[PDB]
Amino acid sequence: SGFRKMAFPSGKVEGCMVQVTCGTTTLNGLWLDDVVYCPRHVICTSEDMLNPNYEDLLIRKSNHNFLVQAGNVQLRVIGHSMQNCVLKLRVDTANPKTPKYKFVRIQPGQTFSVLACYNGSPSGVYQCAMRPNFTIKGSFLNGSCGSVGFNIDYDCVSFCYMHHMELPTGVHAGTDLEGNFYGPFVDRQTAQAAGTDTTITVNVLAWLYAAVINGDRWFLNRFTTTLNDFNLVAMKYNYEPLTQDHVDILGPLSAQTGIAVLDMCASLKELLQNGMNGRTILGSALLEDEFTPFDVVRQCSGVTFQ
Amino acid sequence: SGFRKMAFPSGKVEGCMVQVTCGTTTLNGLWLDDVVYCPRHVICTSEDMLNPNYEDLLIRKSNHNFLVQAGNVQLRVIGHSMQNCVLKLRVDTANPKTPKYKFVRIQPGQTFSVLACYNGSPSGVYQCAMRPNFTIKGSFLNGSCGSVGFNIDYDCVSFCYMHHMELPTGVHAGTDLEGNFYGPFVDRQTAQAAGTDTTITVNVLAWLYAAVINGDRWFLNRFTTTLNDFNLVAMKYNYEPLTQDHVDILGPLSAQTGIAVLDMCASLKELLQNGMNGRTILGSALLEDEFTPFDVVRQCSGVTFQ
Ligand SMILES: *C(=N)[C@H](C[C@@H]1CCNC1=O)NC(=O)[C@@H]1[C@@H]2[C@H](CN1C(=O)[C@@H](NC(=O)C(F)(F)F)C(C)(C)C)C2(C)C
Ligand SMILES: *C(=N)[C@H](C[C@@H]1CCNC1=O)NC(=O)[C@@H]1[C@@H]2[C@H](CN1C(=O)[C@@H](NC(=O)C(F)(F)F)C(C)(C)C)C2(C)C
Repeated sequence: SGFRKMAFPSGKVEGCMVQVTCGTTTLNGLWLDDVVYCPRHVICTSEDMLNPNYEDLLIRKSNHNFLVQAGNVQLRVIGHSMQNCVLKLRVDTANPKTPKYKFVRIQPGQTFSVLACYNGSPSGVYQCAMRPNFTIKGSFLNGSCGSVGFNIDYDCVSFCYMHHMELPTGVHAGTDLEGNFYGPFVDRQTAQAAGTDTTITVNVLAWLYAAVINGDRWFLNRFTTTLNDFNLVAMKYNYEPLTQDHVDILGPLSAQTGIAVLDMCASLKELLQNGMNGRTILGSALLEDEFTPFDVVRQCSGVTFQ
Repeated sequence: SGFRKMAFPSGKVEGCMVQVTCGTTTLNGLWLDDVVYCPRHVICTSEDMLNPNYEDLLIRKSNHNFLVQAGNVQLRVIGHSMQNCVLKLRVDTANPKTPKYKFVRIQPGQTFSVLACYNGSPSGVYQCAMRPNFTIKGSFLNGSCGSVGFNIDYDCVSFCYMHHMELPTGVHAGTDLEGNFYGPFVDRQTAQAAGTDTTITVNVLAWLYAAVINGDRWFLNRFTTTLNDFNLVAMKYNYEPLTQDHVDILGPLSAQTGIAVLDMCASLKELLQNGMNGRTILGSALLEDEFTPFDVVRQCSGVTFQ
């Protein structure tokens, strides 16, 4: 029993982290096969960040201007190209620790593990969720760019995030591994702010199922509700609408615990209207929305990875 | 910026996890050099758990009765011995991925990362703390025994925990890597319950410093207090006494933020007496006590590991 914010094992991703240095700027890079992926603002000075012309700055750079270090070994760069907001540095050595991997673009509300790195070395791992406003609540400092977010399916590492910058209130924004930003953000040091965030409703319900699986059941009421009636209440308290797709994904947890999704919705409706009255669910005094239905099943049934 | 429950990178520990099978019981084992460490109740049937005579059960077993699998490769066992509540299985092959490591016994209040494993394969990683009642609030299922807790100092992995069993209310107990249980618990399926837990005061103060570093400063009051006056208030609300040693460890965070430890104690005294009045600190509606002063410095300054 027990329920904790569990991150994926980071070993496969650790064997891919390298250090990329251009001029005096240093950040992290991802070494898969014979290509290194890193944020494109490695070619920027501190003054270049206010208004960078990345196409102009990359012109003036050659292969030998990129210092790539994998541990105590320098990787010779033999080619470079820019795909949206990431650089692709072709090196003469393929990474022998390259795992089976994919490049995926996740949806808002989906979770992944972040391996925070500095100078190409891992500092820690934590679980995050793509917020509906296309930010993440992470923990990044200077030089953390290049750290990646990933999911693991059996032996395959699905890379879905690369850190680029921090937004006001201490939230973070980045791109997929193709350089495309999550949200309407740009890699430029200018005034940018995230949109108003909302609560991931399908993740709250899955976290309530995890509580019932663990015997924390005080919040279960005796009622049911209609998907429409629940969504009207959810709209008031800044909760995302619960679609029929979300109901289908919650099927396994509903069948395991014997509680219909609409019955758990009626229980959530009361919590939104009355609060928790000084009680906790799974030790938390607030409703949690960074566990997907798959995170609950994977943790409560002990799914392992090759 | 940002502050999250960060776990250590698990890569070094993943290369040490093996699967140990004896009869029909299967659990996890730690493979360091040419020795496999696993909980001793692997030699137990389900009926042997109510009253096991481990010395008697191990007599009846030989080296070939232990099936050790590292991936798809079986490790030949050439010797075995029991040290308190763990088995030491000597194998004919040294683990080539053995990291620089130590066996340490941590104190209550100190933190570490747990790599939850099943059948020798990692399922996830999370950060925990040794509670003052010598339990941990983890997430373990059937077959999770053998999963280890560890700290990483540069390139050295300090193993400090091995999971053995779950206690009422869903808390967990285990041993150090020498087989010695944390707390007055025994590896027997009989009525056992943890003592009443308390809040790790030095970890709460360090987590308040992390909030001030991150700009969350509404709780800072204008007062100071004496170590004695604070400890009387802390004793009322089931908080551990703050020793002078704890004050010295909080030195770096106090010098970084310019807030004396006794001033932060006066701020904590008001929070304990008035509550938080519907406000959050670092997004949490409750005071957090599973971040050591070192976890705060390591996260807020980005300490990496080799
Ligand atoms: C990469 N190493 C850093 C990681 C940052 C540093 C502090 N916390 C993080 O996550 N990324 C940057 O420094 C990026 C980058 C220039 C500036 N930047 C920012 O994150 C800035 N934010 C913004 O400008 C805003 F608000 F628009 F998002 C900063 C003010 C330093 C937080 C470039 C090239 C955009
Ligand atoms: C190792 N694979 C399991 C992990 C357990 C299983 C459920 N959650 C966990 O952490 N360890 C055990 O099954 C141990 C073990 C026998 C029984 N046991 C227990 O954890 C039991 N707890 C107790 O008996 C109590 F309350 F005294 F701690 C159980 C009732 C199954 C939770 C042995 C040899 C002690």
